[PDB]
Parts: sequence; C-alpha cells; structure tokens
Amino acid sequence: GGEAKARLCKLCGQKGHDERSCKGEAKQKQG
Ligand SMILES: [Zn+2]
Repeated sequence: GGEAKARLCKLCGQKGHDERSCKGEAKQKQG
C-alpha cells in the first residue's frame, strides 16, 4: 500500500524514503 508520489532512495536504493530526506551530509575533507 502507498498513495504517495516518491521514488526509492537514491543513496540507499530502497523503497519507502528518498535521498532528499536521507542524511546525505558527509565530511568532504582531504587528509
Ligand atoms: Zn536512503
């Protein structure tokens, strides 16, 4: 069941949530 317009997570690749809501804030630093 599901009456909502939303595609699978682009970072998790699962059904239920999305990348926009997924925590996509990683530390991008050289070291
Ligand atoms: Zn995700």
